[PDB]
Amino acid sequence: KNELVQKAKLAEQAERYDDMAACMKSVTEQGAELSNEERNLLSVAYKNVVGARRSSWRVVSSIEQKTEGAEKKQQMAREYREKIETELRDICNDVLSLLEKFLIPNASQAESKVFYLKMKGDYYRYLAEVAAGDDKKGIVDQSQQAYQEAFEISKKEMQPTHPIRLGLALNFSVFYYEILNSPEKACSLAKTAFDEAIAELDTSEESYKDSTLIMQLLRDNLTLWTS
Amino acid sequence: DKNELVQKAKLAEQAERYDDMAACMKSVTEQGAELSNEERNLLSVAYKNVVGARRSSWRVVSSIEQKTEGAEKKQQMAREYREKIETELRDICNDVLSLLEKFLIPNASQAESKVFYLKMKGDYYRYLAEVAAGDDKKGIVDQSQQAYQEAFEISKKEMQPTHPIRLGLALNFSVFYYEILNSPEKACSLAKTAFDEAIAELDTESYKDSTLIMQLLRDNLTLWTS
Amino acid sequence: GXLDXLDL
Amino acid sequence: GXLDXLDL
Repeated sequence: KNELVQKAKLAEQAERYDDMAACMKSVTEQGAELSNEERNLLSVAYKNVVGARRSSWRVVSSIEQKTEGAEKKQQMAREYREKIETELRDICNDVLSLLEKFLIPNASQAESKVFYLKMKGDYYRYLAEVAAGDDKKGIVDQSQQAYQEAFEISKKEMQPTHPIRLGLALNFSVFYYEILNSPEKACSLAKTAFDEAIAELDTSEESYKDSTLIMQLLRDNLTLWTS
Repeated sequence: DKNELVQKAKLAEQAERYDDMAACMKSVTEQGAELSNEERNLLSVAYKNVVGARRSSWRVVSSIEQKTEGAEKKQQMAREYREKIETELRDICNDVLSLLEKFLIPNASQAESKVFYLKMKGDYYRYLAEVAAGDDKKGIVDQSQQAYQEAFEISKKEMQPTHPIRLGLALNFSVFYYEILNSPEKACSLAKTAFDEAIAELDTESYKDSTLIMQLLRDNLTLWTS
Repeated sequence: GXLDXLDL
Repeated sequence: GXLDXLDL
């Protein structure tokens, strides 16, 4: 039943996000529109699951450039960087599948759709990062596709304060920069969303801190790319 | 060889993949060599993080079981998951034990190292006790006692209290007496003993790296004072 | 989570 | 390396 959820909530509490995500990967596989609670749990789980590997790959990758003494460790560094890359892709695709298969086509709430699509973008963007060879150009535009579809839905049936829309914005704003390498497009979008989210200064309904927490990231991103 | 997995593990640390890191050190031990200081530490860092994760995972799940007990329809799934971790830790503990009891203490050439790996026995068996259910614990507790005491004989009147490995033993054996044997009186004894002797020592990374160990003893002594 | 559930 | 090596 929701025995898995319970396992997940424990796996979350246990920081055993690997299990957690598998639990929710199954809840998804159950073929139901996960409750915003469940939703959040699935994300939380996979957030750390993909996050673990990104932050792994990231350090290895940078150490790939900073090889022990000479460039002889390159072989090992790479070999292992690839060992991570393998895993990361599995997790990404796994998430991506869930999105293609269950999440996106099940999500009834417009807000939810944005979220999953953002995941799509997010997780596709996680591929681009690793996507050396000739794959990127396509995969980056496959991430873009996903982010844009999300943006379309966000700027439609989502108020400018909505943390998901802002969550999308930031996630998509970082995409244009880090991935597409087009600050011009990146900075604007970020501004746009944040700039648009400012007018709503809630003189008495808002999204409290969650929404504001993003603005700070947004502007803190904006100011980084500013330089 | 051994180095062919000393770089990889070093990178696994870098990449926070201690499960890999541990698995590299296992092979480095399986190489058949008295581990270096670099290579020993790594094994610890690796496995300490592996067990640590489980131990800290178990602690929170066990803690969650403090909502419904051995016989319930709400804290029955916790115990079953806690048991899954119990298993995981056991396997990881036994693995470290297999490495330690097979060729970790007998291969060790140095004297100061003997203490160390035995301190692991006193650590890793203690971990087992925490999770050791039923009546089996009793013996497993003795395992840690026989170990952490055995390492105390090699570290006692053998290395200066200044030694961080002798003091690290103090910490862990004390926390064994307190946390496992629940014998605070004896725990505080050992602690004072170590700390006291450690005061009458003089050392010019022993400056800080051996000072924090002491600071914990004092903290524990204080905790167990109240 | 704010950014944890949004993955930022 | 110094605290985690010796496990507290």
